[PDB]
Amino acid sequence: TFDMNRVIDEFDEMTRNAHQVQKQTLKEILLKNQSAIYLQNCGLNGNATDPEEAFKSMVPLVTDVELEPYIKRMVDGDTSPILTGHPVPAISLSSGTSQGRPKFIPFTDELMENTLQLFRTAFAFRNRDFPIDDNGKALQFIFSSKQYISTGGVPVGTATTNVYRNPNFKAGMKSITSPSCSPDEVIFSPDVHQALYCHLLSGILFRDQVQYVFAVFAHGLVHAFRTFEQVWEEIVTDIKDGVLSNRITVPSVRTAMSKLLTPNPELAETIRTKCMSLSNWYGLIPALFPNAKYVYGIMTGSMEPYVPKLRHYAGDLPLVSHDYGSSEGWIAANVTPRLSPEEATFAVIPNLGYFEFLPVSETGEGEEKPVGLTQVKIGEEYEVVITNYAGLYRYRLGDVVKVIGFYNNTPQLKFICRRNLILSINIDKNTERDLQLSVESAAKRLSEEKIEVIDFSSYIDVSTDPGHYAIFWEISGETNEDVLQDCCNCLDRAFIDAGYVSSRKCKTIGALELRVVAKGTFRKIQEHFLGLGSSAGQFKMPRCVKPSNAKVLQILCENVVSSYFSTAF
Amino acid sequence: LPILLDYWPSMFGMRARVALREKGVEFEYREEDFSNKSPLLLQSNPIHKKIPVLVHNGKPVCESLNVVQYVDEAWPEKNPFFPSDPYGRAQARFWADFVDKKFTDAQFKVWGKKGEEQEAGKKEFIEAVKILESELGDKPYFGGDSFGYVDISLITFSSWFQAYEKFGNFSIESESPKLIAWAKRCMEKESVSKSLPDSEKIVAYAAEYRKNNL
Amino acid sequence: LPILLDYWPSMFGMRARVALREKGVEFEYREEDFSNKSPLLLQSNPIHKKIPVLVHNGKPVCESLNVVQYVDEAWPEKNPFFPSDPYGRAQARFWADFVDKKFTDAQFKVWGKKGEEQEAGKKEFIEAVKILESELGDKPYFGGDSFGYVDISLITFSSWFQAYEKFGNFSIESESPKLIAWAKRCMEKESVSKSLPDSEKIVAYAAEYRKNNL
Ligand SMILES: Nc1ncnc2c1ncn2[C@@H]1O[C@H](COP(=O)(O)OP(=O)(O)OP(=O)(O)O)[C@@H](O)[C@H]1O
Ligand SMILES: N[C@@H](CCC(=O)N[C@@H](CS)C(=O)NCC(=O)O)C(=O)O
Ligand SMILES: N[C@@H](CCC(=O)N[C@@H](CS)C(=O)NCC(=O)O)C(=O)O
Ligand SMILES: CC/C=C\C[C@H]1C(=O)CC[C@@H]1CC(=O)O
Ligand SMILES: CC(C)[C@H](N)C(=O)O
Repeated sequence: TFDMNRVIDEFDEMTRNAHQVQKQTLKEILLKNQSAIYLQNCGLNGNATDPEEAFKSMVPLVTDVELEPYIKRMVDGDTSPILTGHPVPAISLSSGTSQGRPKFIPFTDELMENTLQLFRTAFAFRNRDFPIDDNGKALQFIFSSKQYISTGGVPVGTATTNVYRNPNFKAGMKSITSPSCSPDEVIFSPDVHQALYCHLLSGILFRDQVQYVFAVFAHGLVHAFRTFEQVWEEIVTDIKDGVLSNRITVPSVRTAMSKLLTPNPELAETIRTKCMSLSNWYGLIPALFPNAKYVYGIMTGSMEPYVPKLRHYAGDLPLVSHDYGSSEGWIAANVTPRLSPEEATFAVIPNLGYFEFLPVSETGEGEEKPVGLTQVKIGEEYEVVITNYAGLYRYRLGDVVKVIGFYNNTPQLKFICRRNLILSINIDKNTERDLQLSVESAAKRLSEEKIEVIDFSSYIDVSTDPGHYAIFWEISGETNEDVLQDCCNCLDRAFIDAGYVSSRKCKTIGALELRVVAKGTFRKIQEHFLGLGSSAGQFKMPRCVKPSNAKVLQILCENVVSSYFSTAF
Repeated sequence: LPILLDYWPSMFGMRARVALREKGVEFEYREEDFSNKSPLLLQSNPIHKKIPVLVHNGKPVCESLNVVQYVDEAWPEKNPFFPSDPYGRAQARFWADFVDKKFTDAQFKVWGKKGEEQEAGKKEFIEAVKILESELGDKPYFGGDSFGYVDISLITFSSWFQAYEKFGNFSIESESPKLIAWAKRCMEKESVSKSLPDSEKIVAYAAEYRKNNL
Repeated sequence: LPILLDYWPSMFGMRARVALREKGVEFEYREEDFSNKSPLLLQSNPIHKKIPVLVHNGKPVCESLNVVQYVDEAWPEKNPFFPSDPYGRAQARFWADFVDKKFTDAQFKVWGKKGEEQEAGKKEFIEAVKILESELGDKPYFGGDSFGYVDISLITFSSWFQAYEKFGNFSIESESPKLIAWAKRCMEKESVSKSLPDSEKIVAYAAEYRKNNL
């Protein structure tokens, strides 16, 4: 049960018990997992009396390529358990690449526990700093409308959907969040771009009780408002006659909205009057929700450039930065949210995993062995190494963070990172230049509509005979199918090399499938990744999916705003 | 500075703009109110009073295909649209004539007229896109191994494809896809990616034309 | 030897004959029966099935003007049809199109039609001859210092001047002695002295057409 003083006290005690909680976290992880085959090769049995020393001296550090076959083994029809253990209810992918190709990570209910708790504690601390009304609501441009099933009959999933479609998400989050404005079905509509239009609409719908504007990122908040700049008049049109724009075609969301609409002409006068009064839309969020105490999101590192466009949208509204972590592991929580983003730092929560840090203190890089969490050094930069229930044991994520200070006995971390970058040679290509060029060539057919393509991705489906390619696209608006089918043909025709030619013309590699996705999918990928526990170097989103990338993969299927098999060929 | 007398939805004006931009010229565009054909235009073509009109050396150059080959001959050092051989040139011109006749009239029928006229125009454009699809065969373009003369000539029709798809209530891609397909391929050239207006607007123009004449 | 698929009374066909004779190319003439078109006409032009068609190098060239430009392009060694400059050929193409369309339309309305359209067509023909006469300013030929491109395009209609004089009941010599006489100058050339069939034959033929269709 969410309360303020008790959780923060427990949190304080816990953070002073940081070393103990961490070591015990190791113990619970392994007592849970004495059986991992990865461990047999390391020599583990557990218990004993030199356990942490044993794990640190016996278990080798690992990369995405090495972990790839094993979790891959878990996903593809070999529903079997390996790096952690149990066949997991979902699987991930990781930003940056694994030799240009995809990386999988296990999901278990523990991560959900970590989820409710970090949100619970952080909400208590922020509600401490930005006290809300207990009967209001909030603008969450949150989505999780998609779920794919791995080729093995196993669910593979993004952080979001796994959270939101989880059996415990609603009851658990009921107490620590102001109620969502959108029906869950709108949140899970098969059309999140139309649903985003709906989200803007729903949040805007209960403004007086609305306590905060939420997106995990500045990128999302910014995208939402530049979009509002585009569509406010349309929004007036849809809301007024009690009839939504013909732009929305999916019957579930449309049905829900119809459950939500009756003709109301006066208010239009209002919105048009205020919306024309602003100066280049500076300070819109306080305008829409005049009593919001804050704009909530990840504002540091690579999100820093979008904080200003957002700041412009947010005006003088205080900007509060969100915490640090992911399905690959939770790291830190901001417990002093009132700090501005440039100076914002997030403190680590100790039972979400067992963490180690490699210092960059030698030159570039440097052969120093990992030192303990509270043994880390003030003002210096280290790379986060993770051990948790996510198939990650002493895993090198590849990101650098700096310790600004300490909250009691637990450290305060800072992120000036962007990309976990060095690259390697791929196979989900079709040179990255070829693929980018592909979307570029097909997308201008969209550009004929004043729409620009904001993002894209792909997938290789080999459960099918013959196997086929799937191209994923994020665009600025709802459009007609004929142009989209044409696009799929262009992507196909953009793979200019002689090889692809040989295949699809031969049909031994099946017709490429353009399953067009909705707004916020790639925003979802970005939003997960930067928050991911390590350090902001989490933004080179992998472009095409070999059956070993899952974050994009869950967000693959359900919002097929449309999905097709080429009528050409 | 080359001065072009152009019309926003002119597939022909587009032939001119695409041709010049394809080549590498910096030029000026002037939109025309055909209700008030401008004084330089009334002197460019005092009888046809039609565009596109490129003016060079104070000499009016008229007709779209004429204008594009004008484009070729005006700067013969970098981007040629024809191949080296006379026969290849003959093939390209041949196909140019092709785009200009049954194809243009058939589309004109599909988005400008309805009913009895409409169906005839519809089987006409599907037939044209078919022969078209056959001759495209495999080439990235049409008039040479790279971006060609005719490439310029029929690419500009591909922003109206949307209008044809809707009033026609068809889908010209399932019957002949490699064509529109080749079209959004051809959109990646900066020549047409900046010369051609939006299709929703073009559709709307077709819609205005239709609303005016029922 | 190059094979020309042609029709003896067809002016456009005469255009093709004119280009080859003006040049010095030696060829074999072929008469088609559009009632029973030969497999060569069907295999060269599977779409239009029209004439003329020139098979040179085992490669077919369809359409009359397209053929003329094919002839000038194939044989750029002795008698050049176009001027050197882009703009001169440009004007030539502009004019070839004009004679090809409105002039051909008006004349066709003169010989193949009756009543109001014939009168309209007559007014159109006399104004068109007026525009031709004016464009030349008073020029001996049309496409170069010697016999030119659209000279070739228009001259074949000189074999039909008699047909128009008779059916349209107009004197294109009393009203434009310069154009008819332009033709009669061109008549001293074998390209016109041997390719354009006797005006008597054409006159009887167009009249005979008038007999067949109502
Ligand atoms: N940063 C984060 N954002 C959202 N959910 C997170 C995050 N970190 C952990 N989770 C949680 O992980 C659990 C679900 O995400 P999840 O673990 O399913 O996906 P997964 O299959 O491991 O891999 P991934 O999220 O990286 O695709 C949820 O409880 C979820 O809250
Ligand atoms: N073949 C011509 C066709 C041009 C044409 O018909 N243009 C129309 C535009 S639809 C025009 O200018 N019409 C004059 C008018 O309608 O005012 C070309 O390529 O320019
Ligand atoms: N552009 C073509 C069109 C001319 C045309 O239709 N010509 C007539 C010959 S006079 C023809 O070939 N008719 C075909 C038929 O009789 O069906 C040309 O100039 O030859
Ligand atoms: C415990 C947090 C559960 C989900 C967290 C997600 C939000 O809803 C805010 C972003 C956050 C992602 C992140 O910080 O890693
Ligand atoms: C909770 C959520 C939005 C998560 N950060 C993601 O994008 O996957």
